[PDB]
Amino acid sequence: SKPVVRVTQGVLQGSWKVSTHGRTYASFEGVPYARPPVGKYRFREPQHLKPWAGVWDASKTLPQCLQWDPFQQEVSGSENCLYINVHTPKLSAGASLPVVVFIHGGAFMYGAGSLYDVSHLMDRDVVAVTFNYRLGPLGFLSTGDESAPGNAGLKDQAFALQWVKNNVMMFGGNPDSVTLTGCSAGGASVHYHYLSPLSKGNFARGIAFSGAAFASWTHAVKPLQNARSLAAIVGCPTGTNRELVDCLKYRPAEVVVGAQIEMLEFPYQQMFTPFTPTVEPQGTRDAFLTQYPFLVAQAGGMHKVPLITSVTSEEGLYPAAVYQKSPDTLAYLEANWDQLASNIFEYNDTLPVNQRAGVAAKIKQRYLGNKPVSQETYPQLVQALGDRLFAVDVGKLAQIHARHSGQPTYLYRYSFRGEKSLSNMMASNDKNYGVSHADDIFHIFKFPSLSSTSSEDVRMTEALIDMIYSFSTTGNPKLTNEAPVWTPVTPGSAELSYLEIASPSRMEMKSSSDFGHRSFWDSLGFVENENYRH
Ligand SMILES: *[C@@H]1O[C@H](CO)[C@@H](O[C@@H]2O[C@H](CO)[C@@H](O[C@@H]3O[C@H](CO)[C@@H](O)[C@H](O[C@H]4O[C@H](CO)[C@@H](O)[C@H](O)[C@@H]4O[C@H]4O[C@H](CO)[C@@H](O)[C@H](O)[C@@H]4O)[C@@H]3O)[C@H](O)[C@H]2NC(C)=O)[C@H](O)[C@H]1NC(C)=O
Repeated sequence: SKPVVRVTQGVLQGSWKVSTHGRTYASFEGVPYARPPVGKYRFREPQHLKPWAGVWDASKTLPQCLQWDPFQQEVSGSENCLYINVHTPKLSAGASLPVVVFIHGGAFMYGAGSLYDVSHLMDRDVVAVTFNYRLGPLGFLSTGDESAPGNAGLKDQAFALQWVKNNVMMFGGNPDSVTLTGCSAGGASVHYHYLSPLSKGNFARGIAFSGAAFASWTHAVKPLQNARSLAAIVGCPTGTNRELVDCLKYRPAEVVVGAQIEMLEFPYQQMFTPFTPTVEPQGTRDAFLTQYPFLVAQAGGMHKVPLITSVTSEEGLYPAAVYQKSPDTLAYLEANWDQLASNIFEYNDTLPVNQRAGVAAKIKQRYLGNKPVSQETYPQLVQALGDRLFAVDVGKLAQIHARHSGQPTYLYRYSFRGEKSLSNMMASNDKNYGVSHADDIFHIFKFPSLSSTSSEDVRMTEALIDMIYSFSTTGNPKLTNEAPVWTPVTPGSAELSYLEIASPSRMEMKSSSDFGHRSFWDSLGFVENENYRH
């Protein structure tokens, strides 16, 4: 007899699944949490879902949000994609389990909640929650005015957190013990939820894996320039912002999503998108965010709940791993370094054009010693990209939360290299380039063909899940009993305490005065964070 739950909008029938270690759990997939954002509701904030008649089939995951998938080089999914997936080993309203919510990555351009299998997590007494939010121009169009204020896809997320608060009890989750977690755009997304009034009081604690809302690729400074370009590529007449959004509302969703890749200086190898979170205009009704993330954070405006944030030793394998796919790509980066530095390091909009030559030469000086880009300099290219894109702003996230929150704030550096890496998928080889962006996450979740059953990988899976469970219950994150105590970041210290996770059996407390080599990246004159003005 298949598992059944009533939620606010009606009755769900799910499936019975098995955890990694042979335990039964209830799985409810393809649960709608919002009206389909279709027709006049393309680009608009999520609308309330009208209750459904009869029993809704929650046995299968439903379509991912319509997206440019750069790995498959196609448009895939559907406009009808606002689906949540809820997994419980205790299907009982009185179970009151910690709730682990996961916001997927994909640079706000691609991905899906349904790619992340919760088999490992279901060997613990938590409810796991994955979900879809609108992506690319569908999720993040902005004309910088009431026509398209921006952040639709973050409003989808907030709406999903609101849905979890109102409905997770029926799956045996404690709404008052939600652990909000995410990776890449999802980690940035967790940080965005700390900053927004919309998500205040809707999570007890956070984990931002390899992502912060302070990172340039997570934030659009010139949305109206992006919207006009998209509209022009698609043959929409330029005139009023009203006419622009109206023409985009009536073009096929597939034409609007696919067109983004044809924009001028579109991210090299399509690993990021200009359709990202932005600052919504002043006086926007129920805005997600009306001020630049750094100014909200430094005013102490982040929600006062604990935080784990984290990076891997070779973060830059996103995107640098895709550079190994074609053997011509490193030679192309060498030949065109001066034009493409502002691209791959994502300061297209936050540095004057006349300053690009200068900054390009400083980056090549600092990390490559001015050597040509090649297989020999690949590791330094990876460190450079990982520092700029992920590690620096993860360090600022940890420090600024530790500084303002009055709450335990933890940092980890993951340097365990297991059987498999995300580099395998992105490079299409089995070469070891170190520990990629998301190689820790691929131990918590099963991602298609990036799951291992080696003894050492299985132990890391247990350790990282013990980190989430211990953080969600006691509040003191602990991977193993033998590990030295994980110390929080000291409020107001120039020094950042982090757990260095070399392996499941080897981790110790370390310290950086210059996390991600911030002193270098802060000195290049990017109009970001400490240097931001209107
Ligand atoms: C990265 O940063 C760089 C540096 O700022 C950005 O580069 C700017 O890119 C924009 C285009 O996105 C470009 O703007 C064009 O400038 C020209 C000035 O000579 C204009 O001719 C051109 O106008 C057309 O396009 C507009 C929309 O982009 C329309 O609103 C306008 O009506 C024009 O439309 C005509 O032409 C189109 C085809 O182009 C046609 O289909 C229409 O029907 C119509 O006939 C733009 O305004 C800037 O010049 C660039 N600046 C520099 C210095 O290079 C870049 O956009 C950023 N990229 C990302 C991804 O963020």
